[PDB]
Amino acid sequence: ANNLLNSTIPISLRPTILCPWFASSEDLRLQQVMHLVNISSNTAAALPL
Amino acid sequence: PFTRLVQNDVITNVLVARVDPAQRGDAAVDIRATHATFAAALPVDPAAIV
Amino acid sequence: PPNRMVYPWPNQPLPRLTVAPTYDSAMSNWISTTIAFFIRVVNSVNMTATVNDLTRRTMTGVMTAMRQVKTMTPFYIQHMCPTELSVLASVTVTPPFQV
Amino acid sequence: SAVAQCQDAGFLVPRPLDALRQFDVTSAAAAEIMHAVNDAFKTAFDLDGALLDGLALYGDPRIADLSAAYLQYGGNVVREHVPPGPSHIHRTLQQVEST
Amino acid sequence: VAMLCGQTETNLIPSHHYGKAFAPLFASNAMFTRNQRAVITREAFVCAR
Amino acid sequence: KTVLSRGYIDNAQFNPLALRSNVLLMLLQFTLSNLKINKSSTFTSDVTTI
Amino acid sequence: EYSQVPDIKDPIPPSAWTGPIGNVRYLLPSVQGPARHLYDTWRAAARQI
Amino acid sequence: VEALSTLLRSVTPLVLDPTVLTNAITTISESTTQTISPISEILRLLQPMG
Amino acid sequence: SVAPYSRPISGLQTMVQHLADLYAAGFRYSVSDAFSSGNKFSFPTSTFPSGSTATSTEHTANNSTMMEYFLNVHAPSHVKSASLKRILTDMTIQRNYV
Amino acid sequence: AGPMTSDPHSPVKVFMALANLLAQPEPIAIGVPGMHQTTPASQFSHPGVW
Repeated sequence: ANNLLNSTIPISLRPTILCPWFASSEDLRLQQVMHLVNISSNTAAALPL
Repeated sequence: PFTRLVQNDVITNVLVARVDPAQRGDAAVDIRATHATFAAALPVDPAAIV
Repeated sequence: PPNRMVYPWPNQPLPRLTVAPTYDSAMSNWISTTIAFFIRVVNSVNMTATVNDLTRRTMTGVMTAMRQVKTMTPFYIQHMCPTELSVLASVTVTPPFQV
Repeated sequence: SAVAQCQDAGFLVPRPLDALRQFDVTSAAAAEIMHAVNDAFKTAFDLDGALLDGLALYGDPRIADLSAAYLQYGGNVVREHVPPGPSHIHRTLQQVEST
Repeated sequence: VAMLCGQTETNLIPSHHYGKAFAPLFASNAMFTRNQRAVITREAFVCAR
Repeated sequence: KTVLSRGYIDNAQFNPLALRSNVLLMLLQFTLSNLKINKSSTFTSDVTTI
Repeated sequence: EYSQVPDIKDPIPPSAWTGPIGNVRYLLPSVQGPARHLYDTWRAAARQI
Repeated sequence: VEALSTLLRSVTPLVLDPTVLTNAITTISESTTQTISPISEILRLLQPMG
Repeated sequence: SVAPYSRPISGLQTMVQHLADLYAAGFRYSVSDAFSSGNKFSFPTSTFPSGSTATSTEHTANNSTMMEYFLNVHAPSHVKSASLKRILTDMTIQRNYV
Repeated sequence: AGPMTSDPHSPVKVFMALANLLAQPEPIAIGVPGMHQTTPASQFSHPGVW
């Protein structure tokens, strides 16, 4: 958010949390390319974006 | 990249390939002959822009 | 000469159907070079009277698509068709007539 | 990996099962294998949208590889490659095959 | 079109397919009748000449 | 009979020439079917003689 | 007047449609001919709308 | 020529199917009143000849 | 078939969903002619309403579309006379058909 | 409104737009043969025609 909506967390024990929510850029780069492969390269692809 | 008035730097094509050209032996060929091309354009109106 | 037949294309025995013979055939070469040539044709400066940028890319995309799609026809011509012609000529009632 | 192993020395993958016979190596077989894998993952993880599709657009997964580039009128090219990152399941599968 | 669409079958064994397809072709006798007719043509030609 | 089998071989047969592919695909399903987490559960002491 | 129904000399085969979207079916890309032309034209106009 | 051609078609393992080709092309073109003359020949090409 | 699911669709598409349902069901008219005697009834038909100028738009659109395809695609692929082909080409609806 | 668009050829199109109106009193040279100062400005969509 470009440092807008600054927020922070409390400071206490969080024993058993797990948040598998992330990936490397290569994953993102790969997915982006894959996304570009599964479209008709005419205007039909661009317009929704 | 946004090029500006540089004739030699005008980007004519954006390309993507589904296969490795080296396997096909296309290693020395024009890139346009080996990669797919995007083609989409939107006809905006100057009057609204102004 | 007797027991012989001529053929417009080069011919070779039937290999394993792996990737290399799929794309190395003379006919495939003819297709690849030809489409490559017409691509720089349509992108020539002279086409501007009719071909705007959008059309130019559109035509380009069509040609490269035609070039990229797999086809076994060139392989069949170079490695399998001569076998079929050879056997058929031996049984048709009218023998081949060639120059 | 799966498509490569059915081929002969395709890409640069390990081949623990190479002792087993696999006669057909045609592109049709590769497409069928890729569809099988694509369906398997979609089922296992309950995916919804298109996944791994479009690679068979030209109909030969045996040489499937991703890359992007753009060209300038001056003749310069960029040719950016997009290789996959390291994977866990792939390494796991090798142990299964070896076992 | 034929040059560009060259699909092939899934379990293609050239030996099996060719042998299966060529076997009926040798059930004919036209090959021999051709020879016989040619021989008669020769004798007719020579005598006519 | 995952692949290369359906319209080609009898129900009672198996395709000896496509064995490596079918074996590989079977193992793949084996792998995917086990992608889970070994969650814990209730432990108790044993008060019996055993 | 209303007892008339048009007679189509080459009906669209049922295998030319995709799976349903609740009521409608999209047209398969592999299908060509005048129907394809009609489909694209209306689709393009729908996009603009 | 006719007899030989019929025999060849009846004996070859080759299969002619313009499906993948149509799919690839249709990802680029569209049959609309605009951009029709540029692609008219392509439509003629892909038209089912029987 | 392997990955069915449900997703939202815009109101326009919802309109189409119902509109297609109606068209497939066919229009259901009810006749109540007064000149005849005690004979009102109802029967459905696929005949488009076409009661006023609001129908001219749809028919004119389809009319133009089929004609354009005929001129540019069907006719050149099918006609025989070379002279006809020569003159049939270089012709388009926007300056040859209304 | 020229700069607001992403088209690389927009500056030339802008320049030729005025050049069309001034073809009578103020002539200039056009490089590629077959193109004239009265050519529709929107056709200048190729880096080689600047």
